[PDB]
Amino acid sequence: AGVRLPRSPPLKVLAEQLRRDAEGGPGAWRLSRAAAGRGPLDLAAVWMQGRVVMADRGEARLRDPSGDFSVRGLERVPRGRPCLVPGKYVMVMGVVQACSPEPCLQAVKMTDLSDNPIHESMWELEVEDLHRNIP
Amino acid sequence: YRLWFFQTYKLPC
Amino acid sequence: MDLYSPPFVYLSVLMASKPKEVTTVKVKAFIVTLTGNLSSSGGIWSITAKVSDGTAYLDVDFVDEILTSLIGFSVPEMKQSKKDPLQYQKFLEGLQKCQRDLIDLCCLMTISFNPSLSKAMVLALQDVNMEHLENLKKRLNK
Repeated sequence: AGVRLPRSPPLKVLAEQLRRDAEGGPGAWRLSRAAAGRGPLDLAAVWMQGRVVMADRGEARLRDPSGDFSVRGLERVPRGRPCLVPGKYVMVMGVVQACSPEPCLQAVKMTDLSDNPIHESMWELEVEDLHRNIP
Repeated sequence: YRLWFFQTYKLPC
Repeated sequence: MDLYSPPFVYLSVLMASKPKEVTTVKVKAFIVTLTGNLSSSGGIWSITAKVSDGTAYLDVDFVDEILTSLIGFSVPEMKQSKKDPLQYQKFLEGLQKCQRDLIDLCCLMTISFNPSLSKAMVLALQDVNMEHLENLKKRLNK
C-alpha cells in the first residue's frame, strides 16, 4: 500500500542523550553534539533499545544502559513476537515527543530482541559507532 | 505516518 | 570509513561514497515498512520493503532464497500444497511465521546496492555474534 514515513531516518540514541543533549521543542527537536565539537542533529525519528520495565496498555517504560525512556501508542504498531511485558529486550522506532524530565517517544514499531542476548551487549557500542560516522 | 505489513498501520504525525 | 569495515557499514556512508557500480555492503537494519505484498509471480518469491540502518532509508527487494527459508516453502512447494488440505495448512503456518519474521527482522543484511535505481537486493541475513561485538569494540579503538 501507499505508506508515509518520518522525513528523517531513525537515528540510534540513548535515553541520556535525549534527556541531556536535546534542545528545541515539539516538532523541532535537535540533538547537541557541542561536546564532540559538531553541529546539531535533527531529531524526529529515533531507534532506541532497552529492557521493558513497565507496560500499561499502549505505554511502556524501558531501560537502556544510560537511563529510562517512555513510549506511547504501542497499541497501533505492528505486532511481531509479543514482547510488551517486563523483562523483554526490545527495539523501538519512534518519534520524539519530550526529552525531560524523561524522554518520551510516539511509537512507530516495537520488536522483540530477546532471543539473542548479543543485541543487548552491542547496543551502546552501536550508538557510539553510528554517532562517530555522522558528519 | 503509515506503515504496511500485510495491513495498514496508521500512526500520529 | 571503508565499505568493508566489519562488522557492518552504514547506508549514509555508502551513498556519500557515490558509487558508480553495483556494490555489496553489509548493514545492520530493520524493516520500517513493507511496500508490496508477497509475490510468487515469475515462479519465485519476492517482496519489496523500506529498511533503515539508523542512517538512511533504502528500498529493497528480498531474494527468493531468504523468503523460501522464512516460509519453509518454495513457490513450487506452495503450488503443490494447494493440492492437499493438510499440506496447505502447513504452508499457511509457514506464511504466518514469515510475516512475523519480517515484522521482527533486525539483523545484518548483505545488500546489493544499485546506485542507478537507488534500491538494493537483500542477498543474505545474518544474526549478530560475539565476533561482531569484538569488531565494533576494535573499530571504536577499545
